[PDB]
Amino acid sequence: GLSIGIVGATGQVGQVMRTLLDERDFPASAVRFFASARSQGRKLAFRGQEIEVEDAETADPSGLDIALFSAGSAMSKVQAPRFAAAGVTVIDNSSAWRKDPDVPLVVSEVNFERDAHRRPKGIIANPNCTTMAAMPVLKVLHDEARLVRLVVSSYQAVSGSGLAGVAELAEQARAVIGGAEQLVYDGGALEFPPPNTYVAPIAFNVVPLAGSLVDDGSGETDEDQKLRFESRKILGIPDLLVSGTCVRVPVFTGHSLSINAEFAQPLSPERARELLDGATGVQLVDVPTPLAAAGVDESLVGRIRRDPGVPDGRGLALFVSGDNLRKGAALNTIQIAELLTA
Amino acid sequence: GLSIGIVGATGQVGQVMRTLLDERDFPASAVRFFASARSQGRKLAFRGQEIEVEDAETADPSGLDIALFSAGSAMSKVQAPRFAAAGVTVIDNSSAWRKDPDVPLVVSEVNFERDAHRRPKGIIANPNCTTMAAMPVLKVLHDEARLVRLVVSSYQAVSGSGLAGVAELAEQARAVIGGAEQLVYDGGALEFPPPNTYVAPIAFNVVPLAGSLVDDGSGETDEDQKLRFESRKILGIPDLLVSGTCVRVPVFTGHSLSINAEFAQPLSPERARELLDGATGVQLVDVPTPLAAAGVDESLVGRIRRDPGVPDGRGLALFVSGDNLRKGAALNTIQIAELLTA
Repeated sequence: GLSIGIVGATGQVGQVMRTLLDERDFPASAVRFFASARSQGRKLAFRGQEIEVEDAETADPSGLDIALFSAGSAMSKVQAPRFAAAGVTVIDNSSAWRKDPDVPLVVSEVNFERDAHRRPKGIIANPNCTTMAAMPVLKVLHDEARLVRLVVSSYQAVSGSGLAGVAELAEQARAVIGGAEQLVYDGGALEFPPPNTYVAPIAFNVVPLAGSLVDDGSGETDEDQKLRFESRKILGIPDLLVSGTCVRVPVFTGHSLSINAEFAQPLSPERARELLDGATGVQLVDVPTPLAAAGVDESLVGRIRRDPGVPDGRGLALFVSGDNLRKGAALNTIQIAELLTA
Repeated sequence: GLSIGIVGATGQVGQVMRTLLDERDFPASAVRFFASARSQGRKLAFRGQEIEVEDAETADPSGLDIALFSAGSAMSKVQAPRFAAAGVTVIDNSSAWRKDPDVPLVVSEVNFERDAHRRPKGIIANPNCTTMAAMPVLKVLHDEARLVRLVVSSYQAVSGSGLAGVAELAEQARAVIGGAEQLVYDGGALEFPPPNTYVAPIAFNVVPLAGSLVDDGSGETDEDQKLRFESRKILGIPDLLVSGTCVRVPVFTGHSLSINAEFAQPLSPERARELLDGATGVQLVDVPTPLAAAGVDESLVGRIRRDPGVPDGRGLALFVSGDNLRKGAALNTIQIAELLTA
């Protein structure tokens, strides 16, 4: 019955959107693909036929029920309203609409019922991938005990930066692997291909800098701040206290978060495990890892401990890993599309 | 004038001890090396001559002024008292003596003057490498504002596990690098050499598990707990609140820490930078990385921000990287030896 479009169909997220529409048997009677000029004209196979890659800027959106955007914020600022004007419900995987009070910022199993129905601009915004990984986990704990403060340190995979991050990690690793053991005694022993995407080499390194420094005197990047703004909007906690540090690691796909979460009443590790074991979009594991998360749908959560720095057992430390291309981007937009058409 | 010994001279830390004794022109008129049977007999070059590798268990310690141990805790429990009995001041890089109230646990520029002189057992304990990286930084901030709570998430290099960790990371990376991009869509796409040292693959992964689970019902590992016990003893803050999560990353050498530190009075990022820029054993940088830290002596510190989850500007978030074989192990023992013989 449904007509679906994918805007930005050739990028990594677009590819995963395509794979998931197919794998999840999304009941779309028509599927359309869009990219930008010079990518358009080409056809891409989808379930037994070849689909034209149309021009997102100039193609006619009429007829589409839902469009999944993963084409950057610039494209979204212009095209999402154009599509919505043509009657299309837009689900946007970009930062363009996230701060707009008339655009719900939705994690499918968290705040769909609460926020998704109120969309006067015809747009639903897809959350930041790093934040998204934590949301199915934190929602469950919040409902139980009321979340009041987060400390977060992330371990972010390079596919977060698109193909460019993947290529930068791969080319560096390939160039230096031959002399790798020398890095044990001298981090400058080898010749790394010059970094381009990242501020330092990423292979065999960690880089505590993701994004642009916000012009607010804070020293925080926009990615650091997304953890604050988006957790607040998604969980419906306008005054949530959040301190996040986004750190890039040499992992291809799978973002991880070391989370110290404080609640308004005591919440034990045993009780947190009991609640998360049940939970939608969550899998309880002893040691979450991004390799285990990459290619699967659920947020992996474990290493749940009391944080003694919070009085009276109101604080936990826990670790989460999640696929940043799947739940972190493509999958969530599709789950929203599923709930919209249930 | 001085007579120095190195017990465990053939391991990674022993190698760095040897390199540094040479590079730092340590005024030892005699240098002796020790390992265990089957490593002994061999000679190792040191500054213009070849030194016999003696048997740590059966050799006679008499004559040595100082012995630097990096031979594990089991060996230390027995041999450190034997050496101390023979009049040797023992500086031990192991966990054996760290919890002993009659053994100072010393970071050279932090608590040497305060604690080192009181050593009734003839032993000074070298701190955990992960904790050690943070100590020259936190001491300076503590002196200014009084440190009261830490949250810590680490990014720990594999040389922390000796040659075995280095080899496990190298062999895995070499085996899978050919098909690496497949990990973007499926973390289980490739055949990793089976892990042995770590609970999961380490190449292109992160593994939130370092050490043995403590039999105290906490869910914490012994490495997680070292951040609590050792920070308390080193900084002289018996009731310091600490929550740490130790996470292994695919880095050869260089441990990193994302630290959220709370003080008893307001401490601004600007003021923290002013204090650390001066500081002994510290280098202020925009983006600390373990590749930059590996092969150098100072703790690299930056990304200093206010943590808004702490009222009234009493909380910071900051990031530290430090070489775990140098300051984290070998260098600190040598700096203590230097201060003992100044």
